[PDB]
Amino acid sequence: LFTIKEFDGKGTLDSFSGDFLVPSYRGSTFLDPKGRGGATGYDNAIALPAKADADEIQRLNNKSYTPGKGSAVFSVAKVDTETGEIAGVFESIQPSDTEMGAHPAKDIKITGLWYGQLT
Amino acid sequence: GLPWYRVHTVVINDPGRLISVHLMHTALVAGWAGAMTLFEIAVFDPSDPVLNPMWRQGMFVLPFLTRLGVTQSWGGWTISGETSSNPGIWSYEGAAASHIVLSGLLFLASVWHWVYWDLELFRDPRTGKTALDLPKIFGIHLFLAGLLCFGFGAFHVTGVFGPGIWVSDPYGLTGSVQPVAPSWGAEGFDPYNPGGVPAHHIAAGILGVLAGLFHLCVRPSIRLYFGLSMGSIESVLSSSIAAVFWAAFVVAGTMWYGSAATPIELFGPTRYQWDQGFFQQEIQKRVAQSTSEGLSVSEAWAKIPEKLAFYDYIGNNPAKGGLFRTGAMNSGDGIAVGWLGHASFKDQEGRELFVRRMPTFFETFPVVLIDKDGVVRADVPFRKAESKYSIEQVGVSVTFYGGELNGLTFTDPSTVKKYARKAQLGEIFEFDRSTLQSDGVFRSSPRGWFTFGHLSFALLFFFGHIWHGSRTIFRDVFAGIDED
Amino acid sequence: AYGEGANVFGRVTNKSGFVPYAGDSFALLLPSKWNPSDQKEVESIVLRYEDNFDAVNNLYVVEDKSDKSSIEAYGTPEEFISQFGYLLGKQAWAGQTVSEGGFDANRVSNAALLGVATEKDKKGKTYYKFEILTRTADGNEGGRHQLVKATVSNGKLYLLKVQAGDKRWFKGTDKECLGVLDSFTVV
Amino acid sequence: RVRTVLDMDRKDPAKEETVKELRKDINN
Ligand code: CLA
Ligand code: CLA
Ligand code: CLA
Ligand code: CLA
Ligand code: CLA
Ligand code: CLA
Ligand SMILES: CC1=C(/C=C/C(C)=C/C=C/C(C)=C/C=C/C=C(C)/C=C/C=C(C)/C=C/C2=C(C)CCCC2(C)C)C(C)(C)CCC1
Repeated sequence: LFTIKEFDGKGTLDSFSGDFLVPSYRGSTFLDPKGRGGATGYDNAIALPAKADADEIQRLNNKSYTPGKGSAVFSVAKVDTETGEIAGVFESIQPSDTEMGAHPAKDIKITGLWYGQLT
Repeated sequence: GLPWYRVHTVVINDPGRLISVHLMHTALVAGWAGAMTLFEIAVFDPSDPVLNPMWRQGMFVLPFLTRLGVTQSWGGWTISGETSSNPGIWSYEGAAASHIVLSGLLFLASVWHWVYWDLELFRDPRTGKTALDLPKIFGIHLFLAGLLCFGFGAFHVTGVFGPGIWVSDPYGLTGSVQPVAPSWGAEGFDPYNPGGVPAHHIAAGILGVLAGLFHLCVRPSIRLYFGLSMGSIESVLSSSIAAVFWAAFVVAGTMWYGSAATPIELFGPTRYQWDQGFFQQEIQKRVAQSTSEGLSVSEAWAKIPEKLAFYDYIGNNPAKGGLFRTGAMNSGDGIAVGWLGHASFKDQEGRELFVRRMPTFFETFPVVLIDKDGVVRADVPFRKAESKYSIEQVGVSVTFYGGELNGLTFTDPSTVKKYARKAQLGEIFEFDRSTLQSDGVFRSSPRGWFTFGHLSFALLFFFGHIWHGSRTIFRDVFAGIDED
Repeated sequence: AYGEGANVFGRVTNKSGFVPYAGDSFALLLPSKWNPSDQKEVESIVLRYEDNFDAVNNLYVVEDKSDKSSIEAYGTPEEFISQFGYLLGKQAWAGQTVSEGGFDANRVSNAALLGVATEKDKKGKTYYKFEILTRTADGNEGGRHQLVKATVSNGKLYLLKVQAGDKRWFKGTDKECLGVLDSFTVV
Repeated sequence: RVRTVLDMDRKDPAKEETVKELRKDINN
């Protein structure tokens, strides 16, 4: 989820950095290919009526939708004062999809350009 | 230029080579019996007759060997769980070796009867052409069959000379090879009454002898001789195929429904014992009787035999299986190690809750805990949002009486959910799955495989009756037709 | 009767779609297509009927003793409906989630009070009437409409609750639910 | 002494298809 949700940044006008929330890629009600999932789900591999043990703790009922955090840095490149608009470059680092806690997250680095209008 | 599907017709008109090929099929069957017995003995675990009997390990010929009297082995172990002091020559290995040596002897006899095909015995004394007097042959071989049937019924199974057959209690807890007294009353036709098996094999056998003495003395009438195509071997083939597929249907039905001849200590429980709660009712009746004696719940459940509880498990249901879920029942579900006990679920109010058991039809079944009055009081909901009968919401705790977990109470919702899911399958057992790398899907017991195989054979042989009999009746036109 | 005869060229009995029902101390009209139901999610339920097609559409009447002399003793109608927060089910899920739209943090279900009021009766009886919309993270049937009618008489609180899926509510179940709510009369 | 009514009321929730329930059902 490329996101900048609730990015509370600080710093100078040349470059200000901060952290932002990274919600779970999959919602709780999302069902895995076998029907498992938080909220609405199975919490069990019903396709194996003799295998629901601790060997599959991570896949069963460990649908951890805990939000993560990401770091971002923004640099202002140009400002139009009369229009009151600003634009510049940004660089962000945020974890990948954890697949509801199945496998560890991978770090994603995203560079790009941003625009905005003031007041 | 015979097509590949007509080659074995070369011996249609050759009695000697017909004898040879039938000898070869007999030798192959005997060799298969011996080899299958050897393989089963090699891969069989005799240590634990409870929770790991023959029908759990996929044994197929061991049930029949045990049924007819062979119980011990030269390895020092008995199928009943005792010690083999003197298994004798009629152990499992003895039976395997005997059927194998018989297979070899039949192979040699097949070779001989094949080389010397042109025997004068097969020549018609008057015309000089090769011919077989099929009515007389049927009379002779039927007289032999009836003699053997009467001998098996009267001496074997009754124990007058033989060892008897496998007789068990109604709940399959204490069964063994015992002599059987014949049942000459109406109860001799009770399918589950063992006493019918001797009496029948006596009386029927006697009739066979008399029937032989008729179909060996009295020649068939001309109208019946030409009507039934007597004198053509293919007519005999058609009738025999019909009779054999009839018998296959009968044996498949009698094993799927269970009878005195297919005990559950050798083939496993039937699906109709799970459907009708045959063991569950008995277990609860014993528990209630013990409670009425003043015992606590823990003692009452500790008094329950583990084998009886093991029967009350849906994993042993023969109808919980797959066509390509191959191998032993231990290959799908782990090897049973012990009985956890009986799980009693109770809400925070104190109202006793019972888990709805999985019907035989359902591969997967939702977990529901039901009041004594058939009112749903709890469940493991599929939609945890705004749930109504959740485990946490109702506060369900599970107490185990007897077994490994005796007097242990679990209140955390995760454990209670796990144990309710396990209890929907019947009695809860511990399984060791690392040994055989069990995948976790139920297999089918040997009675299920037997019924499937012999039912498919029964259908195919009905088609055989149709085909070979049509060829019999239409022999003149099956070389072609002269227009109208 | 066996010799009663058929209804050839006859007339229907009733086509209103509602059938009367007499309770312990209450009268009601139930939809004809709705079947009686056995399950009692709350031990104090004394009546329950459910739709034949969609079991989400149902209603139940709860009769339980109350210490309050009258329904007004509970206080304001909003306070009263806040008292009975468990009738909207329970969120068994207990995981930290923020990836659900329109819901507060760590919540998968939400109830919105569309409106409350007070009704009258032929004998001047006062009834608390409530309309709620419950939405879930999976959005099952686009939410559920709950109609509640509560009264206190002879030391007992009678509470009728009608539940209908929004999908069913849009295509004509609103008429049945409103009829059930209107017909609820207690002594 | 076994309470047959309680026995039937125990088998019915776990398994309504039990032969305990169906036997002499019209009598109930
Ligand atoms: C004991 C029963 C029996 C016997 C003695 C016979 C005998 C005969 N059949 Mg018949 N048949 C039977 C049952 C039997 N059949 C059944 C049950 C069916 C229904 C499936 C048929 C359908 C049938 C047809 C359609 C035809 C015959 C034909 C014939 C004749 C030539 C067979 C041949 O050479 O094919 C050669 C066989 C092979 C080349 C090998 C085929 C390999 C098969 C497909 C799989 C191998 C099976 C396996 C190795 C053994 C397991 C079988 C066992 C478990 C039952 C022959 C006299 C033919 C005929 O009418 O003659 C003119 C012919 O057209 N049969
Ligand atoms: C009707 C006779 C019969 C019956 C009822 C059984 C029954 C049984 N056997 Mg057995 N067996 C038999 C004959 C029979 N066998 C014969 C003739 C042999 C000699 C080859 C064997 C050799 C044998 C061995 C070595 C073993 C068993 C085992 C078993 C048990 C495991 C269950 C099973 O069979 O897996 C499932 C069966 C199947 C999946 C077969 C399905 C039939 C399909 C529909 C045939 C279709 C073939 C298709 C047209 C061809 C394409 C396939 C191709 C891609 C390969 C079971 C109780 C095992 C066991 O329990 O160990 C003790 C074991 O290891 N059997
Ligand atoms: C007092 C003497 C006596 C006694 C006590 C018995 C006792 C018994 N006999 Mg026996 N019998 C006797 C004398 C006696 N008989 C005599 C003198 C004869 C003449 C030789 C017979 C001939 C005989 C036969 C042929 C059979 C028995 C069978 C039986 C058993 C029946 C119980 C059972 O479960 O099988 C149940 C049996 C049936 C349900 C047979 C009905 C099958 C239907 C009619 C046809 C189904 C197949 C058909 C092809 C339809 C296709 C299937 C369909 C779904 C498409 C029983 C123990 C049966 C048996 O061997 O048990 C396994 C058996 O079939 N007896
Ligand atoms: C030489 C004697 C002999 C003896 C003593 C045995 C003994 C035994 N055999 Mg073996 N067998 C033999 C020969 C013998 N066999 C031969 C020659 C073959 C090659 C065809 C085989 C092939 C064979 C196989 C494949 C198997 C055995 C098996 C067994 C064991 C169990 C038998 C059983 O209960 O099946 C039951 C017997 C019957 C159900 C008989 C059925 C009778 C039918 C229904 C008659 C119906 C038609 C009839 C003619 C009607 C007449 C009318 C009436 C009025 C008379 C047992 C120890 C089994 C085993 O456990 O493996 C070791 C096994 O699977 N045998
Ligand atoms: C490739 C050539 C070939 C082969 C392999 C066979 C094989 C067989 N034929 Mg056959 N036949 C052939 C060619 C062949 N036939 C030709 C060209 C004709 C002329 C058209 C015939 C005409 C013919 C007739 C008329 C009959 C047979 C029968 C049989 C079966 C009995 C075996 C036997 O007699 O030994 C010894 C017999 C025994 C040891 C008794 C037991 C026999 C079974 C098969 C052994 C297995 C036991 C089984 C697992 C359980 C037993 C229960 C059951 C008997 C009810 C057997 C499977 C008989 C049959 O059974 O019909 C289906 C029969 O009546 N055949
Ligand atoms: C659709 C099934 C079917 C068909 C089309 C055939 C067709 C044929 N059979 Mg076969 N047969 C069958 C089933 C069938 N059979 C069954 C299930 C058996 C028992 C194993 C037999 C046993 C058999 C033998 C022994 C012979 C034939 C023969 C023949 C051929 C000669 C004609 C004949 O007599 O037919 C069969 C006649 C009938 C099917 C009449 C049946 C009508 C009965 C009387 C109805 C009974 C009603 C009863 C009261 C209902 C109450 C029961 C209820 C409570 C369940 C022919 C091509 C002969 C042959 O091969 O020619 C050389 C022969 O020898 N058949
Ligand atoms: C020679 C001789 C000898 C012997 C030897 C031996 C060692 C033998 C054995 C042999 C054998 C060892 C045999 C066996 C055989 C086997 C069989 C015959 C079987 C087959 C199989 C089948 C036929 C099957 C098929 C199928 C499958 C595969 C799949 C599914 C389906 C079915 C099941 C159908 C002696 C010494 C005595 C001396 C004298 C001479």
